[PDB]
Amino acid sequence: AANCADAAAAIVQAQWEDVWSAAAAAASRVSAGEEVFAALFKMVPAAKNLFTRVNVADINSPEFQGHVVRVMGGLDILINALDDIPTLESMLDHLAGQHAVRDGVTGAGFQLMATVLMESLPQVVEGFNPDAWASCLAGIAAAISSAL
Amino acid sequence: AANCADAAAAIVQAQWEDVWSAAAAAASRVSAGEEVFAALFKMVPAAKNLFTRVNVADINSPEFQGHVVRVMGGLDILINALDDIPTLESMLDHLAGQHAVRDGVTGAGFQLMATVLMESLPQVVEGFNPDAWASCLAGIAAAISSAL
Amino acid sequence: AASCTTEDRREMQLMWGNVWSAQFTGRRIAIAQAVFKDLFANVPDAVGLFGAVKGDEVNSNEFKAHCIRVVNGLDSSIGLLSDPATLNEQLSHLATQHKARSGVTKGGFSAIAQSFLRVMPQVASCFNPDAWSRCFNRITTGMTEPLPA
Amino acid sequence: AASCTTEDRREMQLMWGNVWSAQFTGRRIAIAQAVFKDLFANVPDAVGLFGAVKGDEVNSNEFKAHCIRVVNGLDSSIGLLSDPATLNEQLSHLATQHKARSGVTKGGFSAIAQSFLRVMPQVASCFNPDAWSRCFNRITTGMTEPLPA
Amino acid sequence: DYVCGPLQRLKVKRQWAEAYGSGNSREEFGHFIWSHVFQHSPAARDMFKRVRGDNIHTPAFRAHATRVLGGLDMCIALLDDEPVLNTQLAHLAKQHETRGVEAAHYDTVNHAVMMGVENVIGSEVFDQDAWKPCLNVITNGIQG
Amino acid sequence: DYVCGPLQRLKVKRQWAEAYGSGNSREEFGHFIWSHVFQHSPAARDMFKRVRGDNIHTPAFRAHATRVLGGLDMCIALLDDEPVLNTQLAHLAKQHETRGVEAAHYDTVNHAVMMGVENVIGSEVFDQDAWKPCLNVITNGIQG
Amino acid sequence: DYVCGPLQRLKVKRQWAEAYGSGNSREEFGHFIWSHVFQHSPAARDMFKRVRGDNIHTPAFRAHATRVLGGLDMCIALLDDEPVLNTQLAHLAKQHETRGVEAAHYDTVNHAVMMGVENVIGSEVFDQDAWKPCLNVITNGIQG
Amino acid sequence: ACAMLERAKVKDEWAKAYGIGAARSKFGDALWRNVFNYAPNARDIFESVNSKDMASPEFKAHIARVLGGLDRVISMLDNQATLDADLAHLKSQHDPRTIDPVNFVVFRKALIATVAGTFGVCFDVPAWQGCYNIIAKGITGSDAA
Amino acid sequence: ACAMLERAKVKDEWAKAYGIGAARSKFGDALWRNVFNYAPNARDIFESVNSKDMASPEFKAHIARVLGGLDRVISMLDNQATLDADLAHLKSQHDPRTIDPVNFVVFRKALIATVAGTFGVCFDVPAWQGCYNIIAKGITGSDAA
Amino acid sequence: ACAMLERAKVKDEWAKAYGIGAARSKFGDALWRNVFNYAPNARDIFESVNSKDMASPEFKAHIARVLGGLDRVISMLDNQATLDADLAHLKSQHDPRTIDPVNFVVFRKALIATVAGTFGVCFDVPAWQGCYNIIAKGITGSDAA
Ligand code: HEM
Ligand code: HEM
Ligand code: HEM
Ligand code: HEM
Ligand code: HEM
Ligand code: HEM
Ligand code: HEM
Ligand code: HEM
Ligand code: HEM
Ligand code: HEM
Ligand SMILES: [Zn+2]
Ligand SMILES: [Zn+2]
Ligand SMILES: [Zn+2]
Ligand SMILES: [Zn+2]
Ligand SMILES: [Zn+2]
Ligand SMILES: [Zn+2]
Repeated sequence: AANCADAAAAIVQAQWEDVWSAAAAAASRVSAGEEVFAALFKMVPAAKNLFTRVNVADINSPEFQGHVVRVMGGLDILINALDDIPTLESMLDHLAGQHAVRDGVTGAGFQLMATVLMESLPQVVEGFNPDAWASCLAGIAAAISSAL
Repeated sequence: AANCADAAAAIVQAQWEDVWSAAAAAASRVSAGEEVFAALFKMVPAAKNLFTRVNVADINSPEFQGHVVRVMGGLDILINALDDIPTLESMLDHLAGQHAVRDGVTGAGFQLMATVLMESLPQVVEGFNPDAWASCLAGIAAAISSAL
Repeated sequence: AASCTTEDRREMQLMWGNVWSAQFTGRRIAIAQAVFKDLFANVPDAVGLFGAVKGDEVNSNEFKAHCIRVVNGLDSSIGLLSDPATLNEQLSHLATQHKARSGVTKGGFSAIAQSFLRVMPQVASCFNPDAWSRCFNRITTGMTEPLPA
Repeated sequence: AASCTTEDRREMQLMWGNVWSAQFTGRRIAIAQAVFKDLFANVPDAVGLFGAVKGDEVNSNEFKAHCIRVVNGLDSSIGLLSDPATLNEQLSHLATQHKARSGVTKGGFSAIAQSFLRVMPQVASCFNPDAWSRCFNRITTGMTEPLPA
Repeated sequence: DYVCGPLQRLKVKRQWAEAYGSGNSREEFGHFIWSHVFQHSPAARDMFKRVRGDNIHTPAFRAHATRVLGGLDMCIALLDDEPVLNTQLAHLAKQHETRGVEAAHYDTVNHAVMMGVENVIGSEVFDQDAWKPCLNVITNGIQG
Repeated sequence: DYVCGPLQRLKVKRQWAEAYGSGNSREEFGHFIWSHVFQHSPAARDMFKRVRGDNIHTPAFRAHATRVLGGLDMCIALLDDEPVLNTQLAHLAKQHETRGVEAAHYDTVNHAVMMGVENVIGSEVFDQDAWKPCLNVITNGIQG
Repeated sequence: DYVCGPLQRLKVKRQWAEAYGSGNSREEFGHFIWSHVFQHSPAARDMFKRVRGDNIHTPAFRAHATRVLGGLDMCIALLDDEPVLNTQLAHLAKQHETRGVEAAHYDTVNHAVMMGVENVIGSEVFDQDAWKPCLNVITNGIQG
Repeated sequence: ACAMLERAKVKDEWAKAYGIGAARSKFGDALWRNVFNYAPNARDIFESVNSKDMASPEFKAHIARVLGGLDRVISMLDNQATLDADLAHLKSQHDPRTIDPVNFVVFRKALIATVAGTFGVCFDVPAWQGCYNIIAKGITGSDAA
Repeated sequence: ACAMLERAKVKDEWAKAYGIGAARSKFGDALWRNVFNYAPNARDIFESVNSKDMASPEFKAHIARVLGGLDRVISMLDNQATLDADLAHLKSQHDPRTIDPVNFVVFRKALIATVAGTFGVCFDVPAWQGCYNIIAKGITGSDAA
Repeated sequence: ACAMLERAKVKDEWAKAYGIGAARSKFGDALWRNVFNYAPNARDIFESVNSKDMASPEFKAHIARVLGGLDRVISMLDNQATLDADLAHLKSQHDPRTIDPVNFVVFRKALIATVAGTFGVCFDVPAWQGCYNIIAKGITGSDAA
C-alpha cells in the first residue's frame, strides 16, 4: 500500500504542484533536481560512483541533467497518483524493478534521499508541512524500495 | 404595556445576550449580580435591611447568591420576552405581585435599580446603547413596579 | 408622541441626509434662514439674542456663518443619534454653549422646533413630521439641560 | 492505530475546542484534575513527581496553577497540529521542560494518555477516542524525545 | 504645485465629501485621523486632558473629534465663499486662542486628515496638490 | 479611568476571547503583536536571540509567540481568581527573572497586545480603560 | 540564516512574481513601497526632486516607481543567471553613480520592498531568510 | 451519579439546546407539549396558569418562568453553595402545591426527549439523568429524583 | 409498560430514525460510538469483530448485523408470536457469550440518545424505554431489561 | 409661489429624476411621448426636427437639447441673475416661432407626469407647478406660466 490520508495527500499535492507543475520553467525543474542530488551526494559521496552511466562525473552535463529530470518526472508521477492507491501500486512496482536491477542501490540509499528532500523542500515550498509530507512520502519511499 | 420599538428591542436583546446568555459561566452571572447589588446598596444602604431573609448579611453567601441569580433570571425573562408584548405583560404582573407582597419595596427602589444597571451595564456591554436601553428598560421597570 | 425609537432615528437620519449638501453652503444657509426667519416671526424678542452675530441682517456674513454653525451642530446630533453614548457628550457640550448665553430659554427651543417643523417639509422630500419631531425633541432635551424655561 | 492524519487533526481540534473555556479557568481545572486524579490512581509513585507544585493537595493554588499550565500546553500542541513545522519546535520545548525533571518517564506519558482517554469522553460531547489517540500520541512522541522509559 | 485655486477647492470639496461619508463611518474616520495624530505626536495628547485625550476610544473624545471634523467640514464647504469662509475661520481661531497650538501641531493634524482621506478614497485618486495647500488655507486661518 | 475592577476583567476576558480567536488566526495574531513590538523597539530583538528574534517569520519564533500569548491567555483567564492568578503570575515572573526586561519593555508589549486586540475586534468596541489597567496587573505581576 | 542560495533565489523569484502581480496592482504595489520608504526616511525625498518626490501620488513619480520596480524585476529575474545578472547590476550601478545613495538608503528601500511583498502575499508565507540576503545581492551590486 | 465533569457537560449541552432567543420559546413549547402528552392528567395541575390555552400569554409566561428556573439551576451545578440554596428556594415554592413526585419523573423523561431531540445524538443520557436528579432531589426530597 | 399503541409508536419512530439507505450506516456508526463512550470497557467485548478499528469492514459488518437484529425485532413488536421466537433466537446467540446484562442497559441508554438525537423532540422516551425492555428481557431474561 | 426652499427642492427632485446616463434618454423619450399624447396637434410644430420619426436621431437630438435647456434652467433657479438671462435667451429662441403659450401649459402637465412618474410619491406637485411657471413665464411672458 502506497497511501496516506485523502487530505494528508491533497496537502502534499498542492505543495508539490507549487514547485513542480507542467507549467514551471526548464530552469527551475533543473535546479530542484540539481540541488536534490548535490545534497544527496554531500551526504553520501560513496554514492556518486552509482550514476557513472549518466555522466555523474559532470552533474551539469546533458546526460546527467537528463537523468535528474527523469527522477523528478517520477516523483511527480507518484505524488500525483497518490489519490489513486491501486495505480500508485503499479507506479511503485515499476520504479522498484527499475532500481532492483541497478546493482548497488541500497534500501537505505532511499532513506538518504528522503532526508534530503525533507531538509530542502521547505526551502522552495510555501507553507511546507513536514507531517503531511512524511506521512505520504514514507508511504511510497517504502514501496519503491522493495528490495535490498 | 411593556414594549419598545421592535428594533429598539432587538438592540437590547443582542446586548443583554452579550453578557447573560444560557451559555456564559456560573462565575460571570454571579459577578454581574454581585456588582449590580453592591452598587444598588452603596447608593441606598437603607435598602440592605430589605433582603434580610436571603442572608444579605453576607452578600457572598449561598442564600444571597441564590437570590441574586433569581433576579438575573427574571431580568432575562423580561428582556427576552420584549418582542412578545402580551406575554411580557403576564411576566410583569407576576413580578409585580411578587414584589407588592414584600413589605418595604418602594416604587422608587426600582428607580434606583435602573440607575444602577444604566451606570454599570456599559462596563460589561460592548457597543452599549443607553437610548435603546432606556426606551425598553423604563417600559418594564414601570410595569413591574405597579404598586407603591 | 412617545420617544425617539431606533426606527425613528433611521428615518430622522434620512430626511436630513437627503437635503444635506456635503459640498456647498448654499442649501444649508437657505434652510437655516427659513428657520430663523420663522422663529423671529413667532417670537419677537428672540432676535435680541443673536446680537453678537448680526441676527438683524440675516444675510450678513456674521449670521450666515452662524447658520452654517447651527446647521452643522444639528447635523452632529442627528448623525450621533446612532451612538447615544457619544450623542450625550455632544449634546451636553452644546448645552454648555447655550447655558452661557443669557436669554436662551428652554421655551425658546420649544419654538425653534415648531419652526423647523414648518420648514423641513418645504425642502425635504417625503417628510415624516412625527418621527422627525420625536427625535428632534430628543436632541433638544439634551441641548437644554439647565436652561431656564 | 496508524498516524495522526490531517482529517484526524481537524477532529482532534474540534473535540478539544468544544470543551475548552476561553474566558475562565473553571472547566480547565476540572478536566485537568480528573486526569491527574486518574493518573495518580493508576501510577502510585507518580504523585511524587509533582512535589514542587503540591501534587498532594490537588485543590491547592500551586497545583491548580499547574493544571492551568498543563491544559494550556496541550492546547498549544493540539492547535499547532495544523502547522507541524512550528509544532515541532513547540513540542521540542515542552520536551526540554520535561527532560529537566527527574522521574518523568516515557512510560509516564503512556499512562497519562490512557487517563485522558478515560476523562475526555465524560466531558467532551461526541468524542472520537481513536482519532484523539492517534493525534494525542503524535504530541506525546514529540514531548518525550530523550526521556528514559 | 500648491496654491489652493478654485479648481483645487472643488476637488477637495468632492473628495472630502467621499471621506466624510454619509454619516456613519465618521466614527472610524475620526478615530483614524486622531489616532494617527498621536502616533506622530504622543505629547499632543496633553492638550486634550478635558476630553479624554488619553483614550480616544471614549464617548467623550469621540464627541470631541466629532466637533473637529465638523468644523473642518464647514471650512471645506465654505472654501468657495471667501468672505463667509474667513468669518468662520475667524470663529475657529477664537476657539483656539488661549490653547497653545504650535504651527507644527497643525502640520500634524493636516497630515493626519489627508492620510485619513486617502485611506478612504484610495491612493489612485487623491489630489495631494490640492488638499495640502487648501488645508493650509484653513489652518493658517485658525492660526490667527 | 483605570483600576482593573471585576467588571473590567470580565470585559477583557471576553474581548481577549474574540481576539485569541478559535485556534487558527493565532499565528497572525501573534505576528501582528510581536511585529508591532519590534517596530517600536528594534533593539528588543536582541533579547530573543535564542528564538530567532531576528525573523519572527520562523517556526522557532512563531513557537515562541505561541508560548507568550498562551501565558497571557492564562493570566487573563485567571483574572477572576486573585489567589491562583498571582500564583501563576509568580511562575511567569520566575520565567523572566534573569532576563533583563525593563519596565518600558512591558509597556511596549502591553501596547502591542492592545493594538493586536483592537485590530481584530475593532475600534468601535474596545474597552481601553479596561485593557490598559488589567494588562498592567499582569505585567506588574511578572515584574516581580 | 542568509546566503542567497540557488533555492532562496527560486523562492524570491516566485514570491516576487505574486507581488508584482499580473500588471495592474503595480501602481498600489509601487505606492506602498515608496510610501513606506519616505515614512522611514522623510529626508530621502530630496533626492527625487526631478520626479516629484514630494508627492508620490503623481504621474511623474508613479512613472519613476515604475522604472524602479521594473529594474528590480529584471534583477530578480536574472538571479539564476549570475553572469547576465551582474552585467545588469552593473548597468544599474552606473545609473546611480553620481547620485549620493548611502548604504543605509538601500537598507531602507530593501526593507520597504519586503514589506510590500509581505503585504501582498501574507505573513504566513514569506521567506525572509531568502528575500533579505537575495535583495542585498542586488543592492550590493548597484552599490558599485 | 453526577460528577463535576458530568455537570460541566450537562451545562454545555443545555446551553446549546436552550438556545439564544426565539429558539428558547420554541424549546419551552416543545418541552411542555411533551410533559402533557406523557402525562395528560398533569395538565389540570397548571390550570392556575391557564393550561387550558397552551398558547395563552398566561401559560407562555409560566413556561418562561419554569425554563428560567431550569436554566438558573443547571447553570449553577458547578456551585453547590448557590445550587442548594436556590433548589431549596424552589422547594419552598413547590411544597405547598403538594405535587406527587412521580410527576417530576415524567418531567425528566420529557426534558430528555426535548433536549436530546434538539441537541443531537451527542446527548449524554446518563449524565443528564444523573444531574437532573440532583435538581429533582433538591426540589422534592424523594428517592434520588 | 409497553402497550400496543406504544409499540405501533416505537416502530413508527424507529423507522423514521433508522432511515433508508446511507442514513442507516450513519445511524449505526452513531449508535455504537455512543455505546463505547458510555461504557468504554464494553469495547473489549467486541474484539472478535475487530472493534479495534471502528471503521473496519469487520466491525461495520457487525454493526450491520446488530442493527438488522434491532430492526427485525422492533418491527415485530406487533406480533408476540414471532417476536418471542426471534428474541429467543437472539438469546441463544448471546447466552454463550456470558454478557453482564448491565451492558444491555448501557445499550438502551445509547439507543435512546441516538434515536432521539436523530428523530427529534417528538421522541417518546417512556414508550421507548418500555418496549426496548421487552426486547432486552427477551434477549437476556433479567430484571425487566 | 416658488420659494427659495421650493427651488432647492425642485432641483433636488429634478436631479433624481433626470437621472445620470441612459436614464436621461429614457426620461426624455417618456416626456415627449406624453407631450404629444396630451396634445397630438402640437406634434406638427416640431416637424423641423423630424417629429415624424420619434426615434430619429434628428428628434432625439432635439429632445437632448430641450432637456439640456430644462436642466440648465432648473439648476439655475437659485440664481436669479443667470436664470433671468438664460430664460431671456430661451425667449429669443422661441419668440420667432410664434407658439401658443397654452402649449407651454401642456408641457407643464406632461413634465409633472414624467417627473412624478419617475421620482415617486414624494414629488412636490405645488413646488413644481410654481417653479415650472417661473420658467414658463421667463420663456413666454404670459399669465404666470
Ligand atoms: C524517490 C526518489 C527516487 C525516484 C522517484 C527515482 C526515480 C528514478 C527513475 C525514473 C529512474 C530512471 C528510469 C529509467 O531507467 O528509465 C531512476 C534511475 C536510477 N535511480 Fe532512481 N529514483 C529515486 C531515488 C533513487 C536513489 C535514492 C538512488 C540511489 C542514490 C537511485 C539510484 C538510481 C540509479 C542508479 C538509476 C539508474 C541511472 C542510469 O540509468 O544510469 N534512485 N530513478
Ligand atoms: C428589574 C430588577 C428586578 C427584578 C427583575 C427583580 C426580580 C426578582 C425576583 C425574580 C424575585 C424572587 C421571586 C421569588 O420570590 O421567587 C425578587 C425578589 C425580591 N426583590 Fe426583586 N427584582 C428587581 C428589583 C428589585 C428592587 C429594586 C428591589 C428593592 C431594592 C427588589 C426587592 C426584592 C425583594 C425584597 C425580594 C424578596 C427576596 C426574598 O425572597 O427574601 N427587587 N425580585
Ligand atoms: C431655541 C433657539 C435657540 C436659541 C435661542 C439659540 C441661541 C444661540 C445663541 C444666541 C448662540 C450664540 C451665538 C454667538 O454669539 O456666537 C447660539 C450658538 C449656537 N447654537 Fe444655538 N440656539 C438655539 C437653538 C439651537 C439648535 C436647535 C441648534 C442646533 C441643533 C443650535 C446650535 C448652535 C451652535 C452650534 C452654536 C454655535 C457655538 C459656537 O460655535 O460657538 N442652537 N445659539
Ligand atoms: C506523562 C505525565 C507527565 C508527567 C509525569 C509530567 C511531569 C511534569 C512535571 C513534574 C512538571 C514540573 C512541574 C513544576 O515543577 O513546575 C511538568 C511541567 C509541565 N508539563 Fe508535564 N508531565 C506530564 C505530562 C504532560 C502533558 C501531556 C502535558 C501537556 C500536553 C504537560 C505539560 C506541562 C507543562 C506546560 C509544564 C509546565 C512548564 C512550565 O511552565 O515551567 N505535561 N510536567
Ligand atoms: C485644522 C483643523 C482644526 C479644526 C477645524 C479644529 C476645530 C476645533 C473645534 C470646532 C473645536 C471645538 C470648539 C468648541 O466647541 O468649544 C476644537 C477644539 C480644540 N482643538 Fe481644534 N481644530 C483643528 C486643529 C487643532 C489642532 C492642530 C490642535 C492641536 C494639536 C487642536 C486642539 C484643540 C483643542 C485642545 C481643543 C479643545 C478641546 C476641548 O474642548 O477641551 N485643534 N477644535
Ligand atoms: C506581558 C506579557 C508577557 C507574558 C505573559 C510573557 C510570557 C512568556 C512565557 C510563557 C515565556 C516562555 C517561558 C518558557 O516556557 O521557558 C516567555 C519567554 C520570554 N519572554 Fe516573556 N512574557 C511577557 C512579556 C515579555 C516582555 C515584555 C519581554 C521582553 C521585551 C519578554 C521577554 C521574554 C524572553 C526573552 C523570553 C525567553 C525567550 C526564550 O525562550 O529564549 N517577555 N515569556
Ligand atoms: C534596490 C533597488 C533599486 C533599483 C533596482 C533601482 C532602480 C532604478 C532605476 C532603473 C532608475 C531609473 C534610471 C533611468 O532610467 O534613468 C532609478 C533611478 C533613481 N534611483 Fe534607484 N534603484 C534602487 C534603489 C535606489 C535607492 C536606495 C535610492 C535612494 C534612496 C535610489 C535613488 C534613485 C534616484 C535618485 C533615481 C533617479 C531619479 C530620476 O530619474 O530623477 N534608487 N533607480
Ligand atoms: C426541575 C423542574 C422544575 C423546575 C425547575 C420548576 C420551576 C418552577 C418555577 C420557577 C415556578 C414559578 C415560580 C414563581 O411562582 O415565581 C414553578 C411553578 C410551578 N411549578 Fe414547577 N418546576 C419544575 C417542575 C414542576 C413539576 C414536575 C410540576 C408539576 C407536575 C410543577 C408544578 C408547578 C406549579 C403548579 C407551579 C405553580 C404555577 C402557578 O400557579 O403560578 N413544577 N415551577
Ligand atoms: C437489543 C440489542 C441487541 C441486539 C438486537 C443484538 C443483536 C445481535 C446480533 C444480530 C448479533 C449477530 C448474530 C450472528 O452471529 O449472526 C449479535 C452479536 C453479538 N452481540 Fe448482540 N445484540 C444486542 C445487544 C448486545 C449487547 C449489549 C452486547 C454486549 C455489550 C452484545 C454483544 C454481542 C456480541 C459479543 C456478539 C458477537 C459478535 C461476534 O463476535 O461475531 N449484543 N448481537
Ligand atoms: C420650459 C420648456 C422648454 C424649454 C426649456 C425649451 C427649450 C428649447 C431649446 C433648448 C431649444 C433648442 C435651442 C436651439 O435651437 O439650439 C428649443 C427648441 C424649440 N422649442 Fe422649446 N423649450 C421648451 C418648451 C417648448 C414648447 C412647449 C414648444 C412648443 C409646443 C417648444 C417649441 C420649440 C421649437 C419649435 C423649437 C425649434 C426646434 C428646431 O426646429 O430646431 N418648446 N426649445
Ligand atoms: Zn504619517
Ligand atoms: Zn499615499
Ligand atoms: Zn503603536
Ligand atoms: Zn484605536
Ligand atoms: Zn517599516
Ligand atoms: Zn512580518
